[PDB]
Amino acid sequence: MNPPPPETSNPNKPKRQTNQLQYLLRVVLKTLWKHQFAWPFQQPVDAVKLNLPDYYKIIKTPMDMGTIKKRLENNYYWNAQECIQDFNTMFTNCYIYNKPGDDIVLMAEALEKLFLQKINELPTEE
Amino acid sequence: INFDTSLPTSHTYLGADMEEFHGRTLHDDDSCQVIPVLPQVMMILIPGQTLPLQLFHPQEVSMVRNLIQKDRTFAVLAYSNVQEREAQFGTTAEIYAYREEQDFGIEIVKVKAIGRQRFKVLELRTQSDGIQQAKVQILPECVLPSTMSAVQLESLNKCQIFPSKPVCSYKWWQKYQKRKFHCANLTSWPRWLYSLYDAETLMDRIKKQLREWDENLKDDSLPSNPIDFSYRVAACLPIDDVLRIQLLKIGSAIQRLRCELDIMNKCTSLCCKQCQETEITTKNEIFSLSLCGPMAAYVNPHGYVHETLTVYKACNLNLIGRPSTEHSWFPGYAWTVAQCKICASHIGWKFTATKKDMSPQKFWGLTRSALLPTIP
Amino acid sequence: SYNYVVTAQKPTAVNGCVTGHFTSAEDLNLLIAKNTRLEIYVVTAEGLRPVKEVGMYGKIAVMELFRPKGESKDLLFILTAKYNACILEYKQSGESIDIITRAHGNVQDRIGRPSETGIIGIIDPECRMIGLRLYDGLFKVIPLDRDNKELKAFNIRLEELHVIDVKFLYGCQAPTICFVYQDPQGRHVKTYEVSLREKEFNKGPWKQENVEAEASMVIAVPEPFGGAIIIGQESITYHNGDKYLAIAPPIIKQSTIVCHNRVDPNGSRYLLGDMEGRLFMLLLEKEEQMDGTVTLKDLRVELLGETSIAECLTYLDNGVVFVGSRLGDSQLVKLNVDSNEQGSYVVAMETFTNLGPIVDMCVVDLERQGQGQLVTCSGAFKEGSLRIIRNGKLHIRTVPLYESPRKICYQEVSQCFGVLSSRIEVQTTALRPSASTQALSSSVSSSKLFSSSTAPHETSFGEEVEVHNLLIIDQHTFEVLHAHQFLQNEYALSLVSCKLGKDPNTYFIVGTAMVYPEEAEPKQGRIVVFQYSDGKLQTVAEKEVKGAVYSMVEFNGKLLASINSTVRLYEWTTEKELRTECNHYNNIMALYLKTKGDFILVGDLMRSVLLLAYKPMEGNFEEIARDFNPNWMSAVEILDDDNFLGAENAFNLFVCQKDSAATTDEERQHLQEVGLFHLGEFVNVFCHGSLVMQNLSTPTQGSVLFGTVNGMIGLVTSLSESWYNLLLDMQNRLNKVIKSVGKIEHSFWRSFHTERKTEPATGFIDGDLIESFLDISRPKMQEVVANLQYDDGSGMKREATADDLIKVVEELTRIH
Ligand SMILES: Cc1sc2c(c1C)C(c1ccc(Cl)cc1)=N[C@@H](CC(=O)NCCCCCCCCC(=O)N[C@@H](C)C(=O)N[C@H]1CC(=O)NC1=O)c1nnc(C)n1-2
Ligand SMILES: [Zn+2]
Repeated sequence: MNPPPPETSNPNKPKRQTNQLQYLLRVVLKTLWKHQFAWPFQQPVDAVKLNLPDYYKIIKTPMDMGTIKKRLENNYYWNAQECIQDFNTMFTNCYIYNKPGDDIVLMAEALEKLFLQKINELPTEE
Repeated sequence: INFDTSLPTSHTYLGADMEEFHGRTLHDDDSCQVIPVLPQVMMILIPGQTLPLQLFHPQEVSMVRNLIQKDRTFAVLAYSNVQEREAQFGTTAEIYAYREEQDFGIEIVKVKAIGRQRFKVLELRTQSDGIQQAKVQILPECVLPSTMSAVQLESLNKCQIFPSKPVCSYKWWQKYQKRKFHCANLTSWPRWLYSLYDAETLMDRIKKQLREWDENLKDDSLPSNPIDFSYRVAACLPIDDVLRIQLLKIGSAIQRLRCELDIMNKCTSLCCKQCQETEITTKNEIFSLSLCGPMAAYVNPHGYVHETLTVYKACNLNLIGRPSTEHSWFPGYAWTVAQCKICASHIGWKFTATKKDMSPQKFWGLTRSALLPTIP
Repeated sequence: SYNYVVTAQKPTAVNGCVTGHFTSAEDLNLLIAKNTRLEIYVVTAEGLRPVKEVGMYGKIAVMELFRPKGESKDLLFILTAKYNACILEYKQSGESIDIITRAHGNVQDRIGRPSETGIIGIIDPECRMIGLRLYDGLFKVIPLDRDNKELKAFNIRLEELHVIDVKFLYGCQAPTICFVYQDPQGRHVKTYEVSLREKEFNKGPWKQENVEAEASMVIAVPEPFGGAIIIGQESITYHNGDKYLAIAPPIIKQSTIVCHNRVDPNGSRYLLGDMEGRLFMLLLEKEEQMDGTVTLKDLRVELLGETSIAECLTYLDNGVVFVGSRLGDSQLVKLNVDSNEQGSYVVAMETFTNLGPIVDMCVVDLERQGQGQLVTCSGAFKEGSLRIIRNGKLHIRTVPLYESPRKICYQEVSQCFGVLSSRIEVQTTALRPSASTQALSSSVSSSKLFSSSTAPHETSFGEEVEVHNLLIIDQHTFEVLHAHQFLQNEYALSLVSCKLGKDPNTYFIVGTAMVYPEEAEPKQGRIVVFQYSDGKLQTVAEKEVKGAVYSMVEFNGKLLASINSTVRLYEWTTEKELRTECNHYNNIMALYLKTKGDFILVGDLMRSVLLLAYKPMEGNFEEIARDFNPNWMSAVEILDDDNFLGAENAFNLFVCQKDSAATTDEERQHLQEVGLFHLGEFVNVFCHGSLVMQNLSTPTQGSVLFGTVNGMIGLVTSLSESWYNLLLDMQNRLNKVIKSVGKIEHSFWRSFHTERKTEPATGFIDGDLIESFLDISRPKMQEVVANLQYDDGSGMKREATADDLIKVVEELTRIH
């Protein structure tokens, strides 16, 4: 079954605004969102309707760019590093769960190349 | 509307701008030629068929880029004896459309190629780095003169040509048979026996089953040659892998024509290859949305060639994602993935209409290497 | 394997005939072409007087007479089916008659698709060129001066690819043609002009029209009228400049005019002949218009009478007309000024025998002596008959049938013959009294297994239906004793006479296919068993079969029958039934079945030879070998346990082989071709037997006979290797001495030819060329035999002498 989704709006987590979080929202997230291979990575895997009951025995930390989007709009992250690690988590889940040469693995790989190209120009903290 | 069927034959998902080629090379019959083999291609190619390609590897890119200089023909081994990269026959493919891309540091080449000639493999050497050559002998084509040319009466030569075929039909063919095979009383065999080995009468009998699938079929959309007709009919029959090498081993169109007539009155229900017992479609739902027949070879965003069969209806499936209109094989439709509802195997897709009044409003497309043509 | 091929009866069908002043300027001649034989006569008041007879290394396709300016008599132009041309002149020195050749050469394009209407060859009325239509979209022109002694020609392109008929025209300053062609619009008549210097067609003297849809024949009227006559199927039209005259004779609507001849030198009258043996006269009415002008004014046709089915025609003199035929007998008729009581103007004078087309035969002995007799199934439609050839110069006898005989077999116990025949009936009503109808007893099959559920029920008006029959013919009086009529829409393809199991009775067994006009393949069939006793016929049992019975053989007390692809083998039980024993499913239809011992030979019409064997203890069939090569094949025969003989497309013969001591199992399942030969004719049936006295045979191992479409009968016998080498040397030595007419090479004639390849003959020795060793003079024999060795030791009889070889060839000739 699908688990409950990751929480949104946790008052106990500290936050601030930085140019890097703004860049990660206004440029990076929209850029990935606008991709032909983006569509599978936009919401939690819904294992009931997709009939994948073994997914969440293996995957205990679901994550997606929709969730990340809500976190950014709701100012959930403390720093750029946290988000870079979350994106890498998304990629790693795809390579762990699926097999080399599978369509979804090529799609994730395509997304990650551009992600790396983009992160190479993360601005210095103001 | 109508969905101009010349659209899928052009492969516009690959692009629009491509360099094109015109010059031709055909080798003599029963000569030995050494032709490079394109690796990782696992499919049976028939003369006259179209195969689209998307290459990424440096060995597959540097080869195709030196084909372009010399004669543009490589070799497609059937590979489908069983497996294990050992084949006895294959088809030469000639390149006519060529596009060279660039990506994140990677060279990509896009190619369209057409099947040219059949041959038999003699020697297969893996040379330099990953490119297998092939000694090969060109298999001849046999053109058989009509049966009554030998016993034709000299005074009956003038009355051989008939008036033009009318655009009812039951009378014309009887008149066709009575006059063409009149000189059958000079032999031991009756008139109707020579009609069973007649190239025209065998092409006309096959036609009376192809137009029943989809009913916009026209004569000029279909070859009048015995050879091109037989090859084009062989490339759209939903038959097993075994029978394809059987049709490619025949050197005469007439035996190929007669063989195809027997493969057409047997295959009814197509089932899931992995489960072998679950029904997907039948032969009643086949129809042709393309000028090449109900079955053609398409290519993937990642280079995975699929030979797809279009049908009106399909059962025993369930839907995975949401419709995706990008890189669609049939312009004007969006595909959602279909999988066997009982073993979750990849069966094919489902195409839905974009404009809210189109030729059909939905249809399914099934890959060849996922269905078992069984017997009901 | 080695073999020996020789012909017993020369071909008898006629494929061309011309008249003119060939032998001398004064005497009228009649020239006949019988496949490869040419005959020259002299027409007299009494009849025909033969003067000369020659053989040509080829099938004569075009034969015409012409006289260039400055020559005393006509010259003859010939073109064979391998595109070999010549010009021949008659020369008479002393009492010797020889035909001199004056110009020859091969006229064939390296690449090209041969036309669909055959070879056409015409000559200009002023003798300036020759026009040939061999390949589509081209026209060949030969200058006709004295220098062109190699027949050098050139091609002129055409924009019309469906030329039906073409003729030169009379009374034009420059050579003019006129041809009918077909385009998607229809049939039109055009005209051109041939320039020798430009080598290209100019514009035609008159303008193109829209001729009838079925126009096929072009006639070039002589000088006084000019122009051309177009004959189609419903009308006859005359074209010249602006003048156009057309008539619609209602009496020629029944059949199709296919041949013509000119009676009067000025074109006043013409003879016409249709398919069904009718003779017509076409008259041209002249007018003078006070201006010194002669113009046609009207056309009419008359029904002269009835003759044989005519392939050619020729008016000789005083109402004597020669009717050359292919399906029957050639005739000499006389035209009467006044009609007889029946209304015919035709009174038959002579008749010439013609055994073709032989569709079946059998060898029997009707006197229990040594010499055997051959009984064939000749002719077609109203010309059908039985021919009883006896060795006696062959002594042929004719038994008219007025039907189409198909199959023949002999029952020694009942002293009768079994014949499968067919008569054409119009929807039924018979057309003429057939041999089946004029029979003592009759029996019509009763349909219980056939409810005729599958039928079109489209019985039209006046459509033609075939009715088949089984005829019992006595072997002494040859009269018809019985007639059995098969069911409606029923064919009859096979027939066998044998006894099965442990019965002492001898039966007739027949296999049929229930064809229908709609389905392209039969789905029902029948096997029926007949016993003719004490002048009565009966049906003991019948077994319905799902398919068409193409063949039947008796297999050691069992019935081996082919049903489409199945090779089902049957049994005869005590309760008089047929019970299945074995099967063998195939990828081909078994049309030809031959049996020897336990092996079974299976073939289809596309030359897919197969070899099976019977396994007694297991009771099943197993394949031994196979050879597949797409081509057209006529018939097959079994020579030995290992060799198999057949006749393939383009008038060829081939023999396979089986290797029993092969090293591996790959070559133990393949048949190796060991013989190829261009016989020159269309073989249609093979039989074991002989006509000479039985025995009392060093170059002889089996004596297989065959019969052809042109009515030629030949013999093939196996041979020893030493003698095969000897005969190969004989042929090579004789070809240098023999001067062929037309200077054709013998190797080219006998080369295995087809539309694809052309390999020299191997494994076959031609006896016709060797038999000529005796006609030549003694110095010629000495030259042929000089420097040759033939004996068993003792220096090979030193220099082999001519006398040894002439004795050898006489012994060879003794076999027929
Ligand atoms: C809602 C969520 S969440 C989520 C998924 C979904 C739908 C997916 C999912 C899988 C694939 C893709 Cl692609 C997108 C999303 N799968 C689940 C797990 C799961 O069920 N796996 C078994 C998959 C079996 C069928 C594979 C068929 C591939 C061939 C093809 O269809 N290939 C295309 C490219 C093609 O060839 N297209 C043609 C058609 C045309 O017109 N032109 C073309 O090129 C999953 N795992 N992680 C995530 C996240 N998910
Ligand atoms: Zn399944």
